[PDB]
Amino acid sequence: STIEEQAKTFLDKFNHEAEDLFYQSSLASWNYNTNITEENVQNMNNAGDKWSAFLKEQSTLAQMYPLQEIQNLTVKLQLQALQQNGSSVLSEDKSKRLNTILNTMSTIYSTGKVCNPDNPQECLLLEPGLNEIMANSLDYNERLWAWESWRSEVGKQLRPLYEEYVVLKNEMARANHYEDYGDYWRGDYEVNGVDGYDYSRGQLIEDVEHTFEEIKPLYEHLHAYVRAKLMNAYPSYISPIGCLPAHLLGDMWGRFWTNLYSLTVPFGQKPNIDVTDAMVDQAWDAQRIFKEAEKFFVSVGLPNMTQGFWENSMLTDPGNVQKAVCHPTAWDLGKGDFRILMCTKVTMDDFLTAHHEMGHIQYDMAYAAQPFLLRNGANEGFHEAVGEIMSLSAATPKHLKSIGLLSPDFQEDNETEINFLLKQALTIVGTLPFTYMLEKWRWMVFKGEIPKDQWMKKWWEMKREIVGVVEPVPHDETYCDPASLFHVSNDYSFIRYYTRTLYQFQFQEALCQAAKHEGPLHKCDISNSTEAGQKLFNMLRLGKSEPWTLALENVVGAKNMNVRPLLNYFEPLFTWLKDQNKNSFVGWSTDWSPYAD
Amino acid sequence: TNLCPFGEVFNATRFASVYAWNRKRISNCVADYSVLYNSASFSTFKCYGVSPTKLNDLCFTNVYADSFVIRGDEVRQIAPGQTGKIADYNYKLPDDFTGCVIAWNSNNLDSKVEGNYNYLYRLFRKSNLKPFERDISTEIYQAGSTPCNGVEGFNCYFPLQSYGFQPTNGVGYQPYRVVVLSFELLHAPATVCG
Ligand SMILES: *[C@@H]1O[C@H](CO)[C@@H](O)[C@H](O)[C@H]1NC(C)=O
Ligand SMILES: *[C@@H]1O[C@H](CO)[C@@H](O)[C@H](O)[C@H]1NC(C)=O
Ligand SMILES: *[C@@H]1O[C@H](CO)[C@@H](O)[C@H](O)[C@H]1NC(C)=O
Ligand SMILES: *[C@@H]1O[C@H](CO)[C@@H](O)[C@H](O)[C@H]1NC(C)=O
Ligand SMILES: *[C@@H]1O[C@H](CO)[C@@H](O)[C@H](O)[C@H]1NC(C)=O
Ligand SMILES: [Cl-]
Ligand SMILES: [Zn+2]
Repeated sequence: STIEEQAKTFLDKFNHEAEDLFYQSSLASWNYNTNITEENVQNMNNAGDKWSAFLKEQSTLAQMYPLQEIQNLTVKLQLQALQQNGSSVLSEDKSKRLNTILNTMSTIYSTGKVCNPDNPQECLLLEPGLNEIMANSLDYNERLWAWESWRSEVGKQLRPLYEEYVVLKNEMARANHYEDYGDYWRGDYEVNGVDGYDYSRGQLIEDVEHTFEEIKPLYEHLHAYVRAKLMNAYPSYISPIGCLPAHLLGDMWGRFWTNLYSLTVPFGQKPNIDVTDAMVDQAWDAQRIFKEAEKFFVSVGLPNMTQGFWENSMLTDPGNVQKAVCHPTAWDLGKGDFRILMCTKVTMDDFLTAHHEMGHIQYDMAYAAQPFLLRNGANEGFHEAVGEIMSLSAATPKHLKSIGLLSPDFQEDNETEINFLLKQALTIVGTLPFTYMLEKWRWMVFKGEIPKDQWMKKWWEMKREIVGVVEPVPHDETYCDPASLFHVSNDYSFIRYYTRTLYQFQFQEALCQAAKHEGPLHKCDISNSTEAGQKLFNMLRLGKSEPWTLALENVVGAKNMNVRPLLNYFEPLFTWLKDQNKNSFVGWSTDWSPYAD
Repeated sequence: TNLCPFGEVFNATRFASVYAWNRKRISNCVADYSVLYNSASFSTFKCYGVSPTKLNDLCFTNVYADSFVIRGDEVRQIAPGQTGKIADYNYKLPDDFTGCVIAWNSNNLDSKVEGNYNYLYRLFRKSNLKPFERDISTEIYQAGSTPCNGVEGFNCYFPLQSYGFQPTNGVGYQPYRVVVLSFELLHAPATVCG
C-alpha cells in the first residue's frame, strides 16, 4: 500500500534486471579489451547501449517515487542513485548539444597532436610521444615546447566548447535543484539524514582547505628541497626563492613529480632497492608474481583470489596474433566475475601493481553482497586508497626479505630509508596541491565566482599560491589549460585524488598501529597482521551503504579526512629536509616569473 | 526391489526452473544413498534432521526429490528457516525439515556463452509462500492499487525473472543444480528403504 513498498518493489525488480544487462555489457567490453576485433567492438557497442537505454527507462520509472515519503536510507540511497536522471532531465535539443560538445571535446583530446615548425610532416600524439618527452627530457627548451605547444594547439580548440559546456552543465544542474555543476559533483560527498555523521556539500570545501592547511609545511619543505635539486640541475632556469616552472615537473602538467627522482635522490651513490633480478634468477613468472600478491593478502586475513580469477584473467600479453589493451586493470563484471587484465612483465613495478590490482579485487569482493546500486567505493576516493596501501606495505624491505626475494644480509639504513621516502614524497605529496587546486578552480567556475572573462586569470593564480608552480609562458583568456588535462576535457571529477591520498595514509597509520608496529610508519608491513586485516575489512565490506564518514571512522576512529597520519608517515623525511634546509628559503613568493626579465 | 532412477534425478539433460521447481516422487525402490553422499562430486550436502550416515537404513514410506537450478549464493536459502527471494517467493522450506539439500555446481552443463536464460525465478508476490506450495501464476504483480489490466507499465510487473547463467560466473552466481529430498511419515508401510 504505502509508497515505501512501491519503492522497495521497484528496486527489487531493477536490481535483478540491471545485473544481467550490466553483465552482458561487461563481457562484451572485456572480450573487446582482450581481443580487439571489429566484430567485438560492435558486440560491445550493442550491449552497451542496451544497458544504457535500460537504465534511462528505469530512471524515468524511478522518478515516479518522491524522495519525501521514504525512511529507509538504504532504499532512499538506491532510489536517489537511480532517480538521478542527469541529461535526461534536459530538453532533447539541449541534450544533443551537450553530447556533441562532449564527444567533440573527447576527440579533440584523443586525436590531438603537436607539430614542430621545423618540419610540417612529422609530429606527435600525447602518449607516447609527448608523455615520454616530458618524462625523460633533461632539456629546458624542448620540454617547454612540448608543454606550451600542447596547451596552445589542443586547449584553444576546447575553450569555447568548455564555455558552452559549462553553461549547459550549470543549467542541467540548476534544473536538478542543485546549485551548480560543482555542487552536483560534491554531491558525491554529501550525507543527509544521519545524525552526527552528516556532511554538506560546502563542508567538503572547508574540510579540504583545512587539511591542506596542515599539509602546507611538509609540502613547503619538500618543495624547497626539490627546488634546490632542480636548480643544481637547471642552473639558469630556477630561482632560489621563486616557484617551480610547470614544464620541469617530470610530466606534461606537473600532476605527479615521480620523474624527478634521478635529479633529487639524496644518496646518489647508495643503490635503490630494485628486486627484478631476484625474480629473474629464481624462475619467477607472472603466475609467481600474482601468487605472491595473493599470499601477501592471505597473510593479512583477506581471502584469496577465486578460481575464476585464475581461469579467466589475462595475466600475460597473449602473443602477436590477438591484440589487447595492456592497461593494468581490475574487473568486477558483476555476477561473481572478478578478473585482472594486465600484460605481466617480470619487474618489481609489475610485482607491486599486482598487489594494487589485487587490492582493487579485494575491495570489489568485499562489498559484492550489497544491493547492486550500492556496489562502489564508500565515496569516490576509497577504492584507489585501499589499492595503494597494499603497494606500500608490499614494497617494504622487510617484506622483500620475508619472501626470499632479498638477502637477509641487506643493510637497511638512513640511506635507503631517506631514498624510499623522498621518492614516495615525489609521487604522493607533490600531487596534493595540484589536485586540491584544480578541483577548487573547477568549483569556483561552476558556482560562478569566476566570470569567463577571468577564467584563466584565476587558474594561474591558484597555481602560484597553492601549488607553488608558475606557468612558464603568459596564458591569456583564449586558453583552457585546465582542459589540456584529460580529466577536465573528459568531464571527470578530480578531488577523488586528494581525498584518496589523505585516506590512504590515514588507513596506513591505523592499520600499522593495529599491527603493533614500532619504528617509523614507512617500515610498517601489515603482513601477518590479522588486526590490520579486520580493521581494513570492516570498512571494505560496506560499499556506499553507509555515510563515508562512518566507514572512515570504522578504520581511523576519526569522522573526517585528517592529515596527521600523512605527516607522520613522512616525519623522517620531514626532519631530514629540515636539516637540509637550514640555509635555504622554505616557502615561495608568488611574484617571480620565468618570463619577466 | 528395483532401483529408483536417481541418476536422471541428478543427471537430467536440463533442469527445471526454480519457480516451477520440478518434483519427482520417489517410491517403492531400494535406495542406498551412501553413493550419493560419498560421491564427493557434490559441493554441498546438508541433511537436516538425520545425518547422512544413518539414513542408509532408515525406512521411508515415500520420498520427494524436488529439483531445480538456482544460483550458488542462493543455496543457503534452501535451508529450514531462511528468508530471501528464493525462500519466500519460489521455494520455501519448513523449519521442521527432514530431508537434505544436495547442491552441485553445473557451470559446464547449465550455463553457456551468451547466457542460458531458460531458468526463471519469481521475483514478486503479494504474500510469502507456504511450505511446499508451488505458484505458477503469471498475473501482473500490482505494486500499488492502480489496476494494471494484465499489461505491464508503471508500478506493475511481470512476476517471473530469468537467471543469466554464463560460464564465467562466480561460484555464487553459477548454476547450481539443487536436489532436495524430503522424506515422508505414514503408518502405511515404508516402501523406500534399503
Ligand atoms: C578473437 O576474435 C575472433 C573474432 O572476433 C573470435 O572468433 C575468436 O574466438 C577470438 N579469440 C578468442 C580466444 O576467443
Ligand atoms: C531497510 O531495507 C532493508 C532491505 O530492504 C532491510 O533489511 C532493513 O531492515 C531496512 N531498514 C529498516 C530500518 O527497516
Ligand atoms: C584459499 O585458501 C583456502 C584455505 O583452505 C582454500 O580452501 C581455498 O580453496 C583457497 N582459494 C582458492 C581459490 O583455491
Ligand atoms: C609472515 O609469516 C610467515 C610465517 O612463517 C613468515 O614466513 C614470513 O616471513 C612473515 N612475513 C612477514 C612480512 O611478517
Ligand atoms: C549420474 O551419472 C554419473 C555418470 O555415470 C553417475 O556416476 C552418477 O551415479 C549418476 N547419478 C546418480 C545419482 O546416480
Ligand atoms: Cl596547466
Ligand atoms: Zn589504482
